[PDB]
Amino acid sequence: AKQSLDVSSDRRKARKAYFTAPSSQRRVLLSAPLSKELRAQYGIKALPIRRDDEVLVVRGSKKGQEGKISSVYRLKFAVQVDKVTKEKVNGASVPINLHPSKLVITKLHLDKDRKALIQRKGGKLE
Amino acid sequence: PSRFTKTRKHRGHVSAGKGRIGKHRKHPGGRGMAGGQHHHRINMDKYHPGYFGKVGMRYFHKQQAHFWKPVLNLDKLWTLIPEDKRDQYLKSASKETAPVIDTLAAGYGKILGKGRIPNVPVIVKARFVSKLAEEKIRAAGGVVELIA
Amino acid sequence: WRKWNVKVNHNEKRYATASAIAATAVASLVLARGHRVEKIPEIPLVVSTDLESIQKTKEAVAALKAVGAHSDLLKVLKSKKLRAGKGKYRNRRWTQRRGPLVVYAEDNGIVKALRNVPGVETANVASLNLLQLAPGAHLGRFVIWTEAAFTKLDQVWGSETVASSKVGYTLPSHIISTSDVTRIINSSEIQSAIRPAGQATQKRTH
Amino acid sequence: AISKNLPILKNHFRKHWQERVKVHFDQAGKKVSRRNARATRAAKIAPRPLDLLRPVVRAPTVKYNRKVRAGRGFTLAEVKAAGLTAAYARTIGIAVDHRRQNRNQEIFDANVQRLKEYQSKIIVFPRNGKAPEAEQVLSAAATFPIAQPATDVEARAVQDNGESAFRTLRLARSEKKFRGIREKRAREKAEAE
RNA sequence: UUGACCUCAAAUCAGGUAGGAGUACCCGCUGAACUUAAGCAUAUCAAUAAGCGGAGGAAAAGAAACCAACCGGGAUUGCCUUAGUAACGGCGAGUGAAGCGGCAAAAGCUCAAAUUUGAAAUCUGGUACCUUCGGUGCCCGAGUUGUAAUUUGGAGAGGGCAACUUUGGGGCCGUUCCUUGUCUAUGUUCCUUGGAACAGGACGUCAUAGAGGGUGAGAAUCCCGUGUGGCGAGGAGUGCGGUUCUUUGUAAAGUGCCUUCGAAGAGUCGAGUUGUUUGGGAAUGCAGCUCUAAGUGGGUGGUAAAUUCCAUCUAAAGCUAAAUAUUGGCGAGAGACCGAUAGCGAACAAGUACAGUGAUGGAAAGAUGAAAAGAACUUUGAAAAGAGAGUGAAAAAGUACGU
RNA sequence: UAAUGGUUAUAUGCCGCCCGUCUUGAAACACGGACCAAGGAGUCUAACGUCUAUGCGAGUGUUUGGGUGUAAAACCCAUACGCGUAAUGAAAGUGAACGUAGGUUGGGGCCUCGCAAGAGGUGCACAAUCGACCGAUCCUGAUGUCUUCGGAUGGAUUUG
RNA sequence: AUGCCCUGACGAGUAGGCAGGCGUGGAGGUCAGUGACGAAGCCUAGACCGUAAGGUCGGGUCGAACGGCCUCUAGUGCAGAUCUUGGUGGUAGUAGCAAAUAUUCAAAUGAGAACUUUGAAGACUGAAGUGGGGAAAGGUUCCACGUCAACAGCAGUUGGA
Ligand SMILES: [Mg+2]
Ligand SMILES: [Mg+2]
Ligand SMILES: [Mg+2]
Ligand SMILES: [Mg+2]
Ligand SMILES: [Mg+2]
Ligand SMILES: [Mg+2]
Ligand SMILES: [Mg+2]
Ligand SMILES: [Mg+2]
Ligand SMILES: [Mg+2]
Ligand SMILES: [Mg+2]
Ligand SMILES: [Mg+2]
Ligand SMILES: [Mg+2]
Ligand SMILES: [Mg+2]
Ligand SMILES: [Mg+2]
Ligand SMILES: [Mg+2]
Ligand SMILES: [Mg+2]
Ligand SMILES: [Mg+2]
Ligand SMILES: [Mg+2]
Ligand SMILES: [Mg+2]
Ligand SMILES: [Mg+2]
Ligand SMILES: [Mg+2]
Ligand SMILES: [Mg+2]
Ligand SMILES: [Mg+2]
Ligand SMILES: [Mg+2]
Ligand SMILES: [Mg+2]
Ligand SMILES: [Mg+2]
Ligand SMILES: [Mg+2]
Ligand SMILES: [Mg+2]
Ligand SMILES: [Mg+2]
Ligand SMILES: [Mg+2]
Ligand SMILES: [Mg+2]
Ligand SMILES: [Mg+2]
Ligand SMILES: [Mg+2]
Ligand SMILES: [Mg+2]
Ligand SMILES: [Mg+2]
Ligand SMILES: [Mg+2]
Ligand SMILES: [Mg+2]
Ligand SMILES: [Mg+2]
Ligand SMILES: [Mg+2]
Ligand SMILES: [Mg+2]
Ligand SMILES: [Mg+2]
Ligand SMILES: [Mg+2]
Ligand SMILES: [Mg+2]
Ligand SMILES: [Mg+2]
Ligand SMILES: [Mg+2]
Ligand SMILES: [Mg+2]
Ligand SMILES: [Mg+2]
Ligand SMILES: [Mg+2]
Ligand SMILES: [Mg+2]
Ligand SMILES: [Mg+2]
Ligand SMILES: [Mg+2]
Ligand SMILES: [Mg+2]
Ligand SMILES: [Mg+2]
Ligand SMILES: [Mg+2]
Ligand SMILES: [Mg+2]
Ligand SMILES: [Mg+2]
Ligand SMILES: [Mg+2]
Ligand SMILES: [Mg+2]
Ligand SMILES: [Mg+2]
Ligand SMILES: [Mg+2]
Ligand SMILES: [Mg+2]
Ligand SMILES: [Mg+2]
Ligand SMILES: [Mg+2]
Ligand SMILES: [Mg+2]
Ligand SMILES: [Mg+2]
Ligand SMILES: [Mg+2]
Ligand SMILES: [Mg+2]
Ligand SMILES: [Mg+2]
Ligand SMILES: [Mg+2]
Ligand SMILES: [Mg+2]
Ligand SMILES: [Mg+2]
Ligand SMILES: [Mg+2]
Ligand SMILES: [Mg+2]
Ligand SMILES: [Mg+2]
Ligand SMILES: [Mg+2]
Ligand SMILES: [Mg+2]
Ligand SMILES: [Mg+2]
Ligand SMILES: [Mg+2]
Ligand SMILES: [Mg+2]
Repeated sequence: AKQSLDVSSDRRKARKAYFTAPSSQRRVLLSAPLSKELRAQYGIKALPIRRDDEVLVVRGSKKGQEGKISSVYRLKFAVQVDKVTKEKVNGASVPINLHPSKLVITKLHLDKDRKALIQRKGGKLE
Repeated sequence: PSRFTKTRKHRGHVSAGKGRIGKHRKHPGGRGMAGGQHHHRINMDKYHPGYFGKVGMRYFHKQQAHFWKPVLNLDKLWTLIPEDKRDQYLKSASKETAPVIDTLAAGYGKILGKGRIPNVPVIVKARFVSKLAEEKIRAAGGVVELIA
Repeated sequence: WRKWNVKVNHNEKRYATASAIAATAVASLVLARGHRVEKIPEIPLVVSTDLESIQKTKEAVAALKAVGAHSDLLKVLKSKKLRAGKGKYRNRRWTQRRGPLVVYAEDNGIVKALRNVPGVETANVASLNLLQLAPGAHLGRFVIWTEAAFTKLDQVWGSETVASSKVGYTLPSHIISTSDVTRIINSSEIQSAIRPAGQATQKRTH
Repeated sequence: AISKNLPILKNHFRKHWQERVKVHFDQAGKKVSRRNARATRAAKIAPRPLDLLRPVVRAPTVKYNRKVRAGRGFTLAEVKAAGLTAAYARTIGIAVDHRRQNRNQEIFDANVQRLKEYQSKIIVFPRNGKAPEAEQVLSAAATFPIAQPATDVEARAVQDNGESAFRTLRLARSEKKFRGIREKRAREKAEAE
């Protein structure tokens, strides 16, 4: 249970802090777990998700479908992965919103800041 | 507990226990003590005789710590000696080592004679005593000592 | 300024606590109040003082299952239900059952090790909450005593030889010498004094 | 209205009393914050014991004069008889009250001993030196409690001299009652011729 | 002629400062009526609402012109009690304290003045220079119609003689706290239902973490958090280890005897009267007016006066933290509260839309779906739309959308 | 088995005025109601009275505070304070056993004798009655005293 | 064992009293309660229990929670208050849309013309005007294009919409 006197177990307070979270705070909310390979390879379990990361859907109707994320659509609290789209009846292709907690990251888009974030969380980076 | 009241039993019946003819109003007798000398006098006399009028002297600036004189009777008087040591004073009832009871330290101002201490001599340090209370202590072989 | 907090006499508070500790003895009320304690060897369930220094929750639930509180533990966390009204959005979202109360004398880790376990509550012998001992005003909480806790209960409440360690307190007297009247009624000294009985359902004459 | 056989009540509720209802919901909250303050203060006023040494005084007002209690401060004569100055006494935690005076030698000697016992039991650190720490005790009251003095021994011989001790009360009431009237008749005996 | 002094001016002179807001709580002033008294004028409501002036994080009060009458206590504030009492009152309705006692918190002090008279030793400003919440030098000024040192009634001051003891200040990092960053467990394994598994069944794992929230249905183990610890970053008049000023130094301060003194607040205390107020009763406080003080004496001692004592303080000058209040602001955490006719008037572009010349008044109004996947296309019709077709788990969810 | 029976609609015979309300009296040509949904009216508090339950009981009341805590909970505690153990009087004051804590009449239960009836003893609570004790009231006024204080004693359907 | 049973008598009722129960919101306990294989709600001249308050079940609709029992608690039960807020009827396709002399023919546009546009005709205000401007007030109503769901109490392709 909660022991501190600054964190809150109020439901109304906690849902307001979720649904009105700004973009930089929705980045850590929209985290995604890593695969069996990557957790073995780096030593970290989940990462705040980025655009050109490669994911595998492990839940829902699109389960088992691979792809690369085209957009982290933080206003809708969702990601849109390429190649996981919906055909409209008028030939169009709208993307399907996925929540990143139902994804699994299979390849990291790495730069210096992702590398620094892995070593900050105590990761191997190998 | 709101469920145990008769408001819950008066749901459905029109007058809520107050009557139709009477027809419960704001204040039919006047508020508070209205008309105690006029239309409540048969209740003011009969259950409260003596309410109206003055009685004797006014005391300006009365301090009740002047009048502090709590009374202890000789029907107790021995409870002030603790219960363990009390039995060895009642037996071996003697002068020349008699129990000392600081009446004031127990918080009494006057000693009164309600009755029948044993025949054990005691030394009583009272602020005040009565006449009979003085006599009964001395008839048991004790003494009354005055302290302030 | 409606009256919220209610006053009870301190002795009538202690009267109820003593009668609640007495109800955590023999198992009829402990079964009646829930508390799966059929396969317990004996009640009161006293375990060693070594429980008071368990500091890991893994080692704490190993000890409670080993002394037979496993079915009481699994009675909680299979009774987690959503609350049945408007209170689930007044921070009272989930309901579950009460588990075994663990009573100690020294905290050396047992409170924190049993903190996360659903349903298992802890208590010092010096406190012994009535809201824990008779939850729902229902006598007979399943209590696991430590050995130091069980010895200290003579000091905290008194005996016929040791006073109470509370000022002026004595454990309450009985107004009847036994709870069984059928033994008294069937005693030889009463059964001789009585006349012979009737048919226990009368024959309808006329 | 006036109704059945019931006591006459004196409820004072015909002002706007509902504006001035104070319900102490914060009794438990103020207790934690008072206990937080004492812990905060004791850390701030480390090793010093959180309160001053107060004198023993005799309570006033004949209802209460059978008791002693803690007073306000140690009565400049008492500080001087204890062997220190009032200004230095105020810096090692002795309360000094300038406005009380001594007329009881027994209360005086009880307070000088109380001041001498205090100086024996306190360690006073150097004003700038090394000063190794010496275990804060949070109360001067519990270390130096106000003990009531014994009034008599528990057992004595009976000394009844026949004075009757209720006549004593009746006579001493009557010398006060007629004190002025028999000095006036005495001086009006002495102003004849 | 000239040079001051005093009083009064002026300047877009040099530097400052006041206004207004908010106002829950706080200090004042001003001030009702409805109401009750079964009518009503005293009274009560009420020393209230309304009106006005002034502050702060608290304010006010506060180190006795006190309470008492005891063996006496000892600044103020607040709680429990006193006590619905003493007392006031058409002695009617009603009103109504205080001392003691137990606690919470504690804290004490400063001027008026002594002739420095062998130092106006004191201070603002300008200017210069530094180590700049200031310091040093110089100059003008203020000021003897009194700025410093010394003293504040508990005392204390001058002089004389045995005395001994204590000498202060500034940076630094770590150490207190405020903020804030970051890191810190364990399944998304299998079967069934399902559109969706977060459901059920099986087998585990973590737990100082099974608070909470999110994610397509009830998720400790998917995610964020939570729990416990770590590592930082920036700030706080600093409790503590070194520091440095080191002829900071016969400076200053405590304390013992003798001796001479001991200044202590005026249209003020007090009195009468008027009005108001009080529980305050031959008068509780306040204010107007009139009269107007004393120096081993002035107040108080709850029945007016005279006489005799006694007791206790030392007014007419001033500062002061904490306990205490807080329907306002800022930040939190809660609830046996309410659940869209409820709860704030307002869950929503709400004090909004709108009404009024204006002061003011003042709403209604939440919910498709897990995702717009918000109905391509065909056909009928001028079109709205229909009928098909589709999407969707469901169109008995089609933006007129949960039930 | 819808055969009996249930429900329901209808038909037939007989009965049946519109509810609520105030009123002596309502179907009234007395008042309110066109209809429906939702809301909608003896509450909380301070101080108490009777009764009842519970704890302790000549005492009782921890919760103003303090300690403690898993933190508005629970648990623990000193000194007070309130109420009660003493009344009476306007007040100064004074202040409760002649006695087996009284006598008489009843009185349950108990004890003894009794087959039972009854008899006798003891009789709590309670009821009536006559007393005694404390205060106040009105009388009496002892020994003593620096002679005006003191108040012993004995009094009453007077009083509380 | 406020159980089981035997026996006897009784049963009107306003105001009113009391007792035993039914139901609602929330709380403590419990039923390791029910539940997306369908909770709650709602409809049901289908069923069952209870004298009754009510309770239970089946069917249909529906889609996320909710019950029994022992207790706690209250913002707890509606037919009335010319109650409050909202919704809806009958009256009823009724009353009415009758002041200001008045319209008519053809063509055009259009899905659609009593009402629009043009032409023709008839008329009127009749210069103290139904004419040209302005003040106050309004505020974009002016003008063009597009448009006709609502508004112009008929209509509308027209319009100060
Ligand atoms: Mg009735
Ligand atoms: Mg009525
Ligand atoms: Mg009359
Ligand atoms: Mg519900
Ligand atoms: Mg006194
Ligand atoms: Mg004195
Ligand atoms: Mg004294
Ligand atoms: Mg200027
Ligand atoms: Mg104020
Ligand atoms: Mg004020
Ligand atoms: Mg009144
Ligand atoms: Mg009136
Ligand atoms: Mg009147
Ligand atoms: Mg009138
Ligand atoms: Mg007034
Ligand atoms: Mg005001
Ligand atoms: Mg401010
Ligand atoms: Mg403060
Ligand atoms: Mg101040
Ligand atoms: Mg002073
Ligand atoms: Mg004081
Ligand atoms: Mg009282
Ligand atoms: Mg008043
Ligand atoms: Mg007053
Ligand atoms: Mg304190
Ligand atoms: Mg000096
Ligand atoms: Mg599962
Ligand atoms: Mg969910
Ligand atoms: Mg966790
Ligand atoms: Mg959760
Ligand atoms: Mg740790
Ligand atoms: Mg003065
Ligand atoms: Mg005034
Ligand atoms: Mg007045
Ligand atoms: Mg001040
Ligand atoms: Mg506020
Ligand atoms: Mg609704
Ligand atoms: Mg609303
Ligand atoms: Mg307007
Ligand atoms: Mg809706
Ligand atoms: Mg979805
Ligand atoms: Mg269609
Ligand atoms: Mg559906
Ligand atoms: Mg459709
Ligand atoms: Mg539907
Ligand atoms: Mg639907
Ligand atoms: Mg058949
Ligand atoms: Mg059949
Ligand atoms: Mg039939
Ligand atoms: Mg008929
Ligand atoms: Mg009638
Ligand atoms: Mg009628
Ligand atoms: Mg009707
Ligand atoms: Mg009508
Ligand atoms: Mg109506
Ligand atoms: Mg309703
Ligand atoms: Mg008598
Ligand atoms: Mg008498
Ligand atoms: Mg009947
Ligand atoms: Mg019933
Ligand atoms: Mg309920
Ligand atoms: Mg289930
Ligand atoms: Mg259903
Ligand atoms: Mg129907
Ligand atoms: Mg749904
Ligand atoms: Mg209601
Ligand atoms: Mg009804
Ligand atoms: Mg209705
Ligand atoms: Mg009705
Ligand atoms: Mg209406
Ligand atoms: Mg209509
Ligand atoms: Mg018509
Ligand atoms: Mg016509
Ligand atoms: Mg004409
Ligand atoms: Mg013409
Ligand atoms: Mg146009
Ligand atoms: Mg039209
Ligand atoms: Mg039209
Ligand atoms: Mg136009």
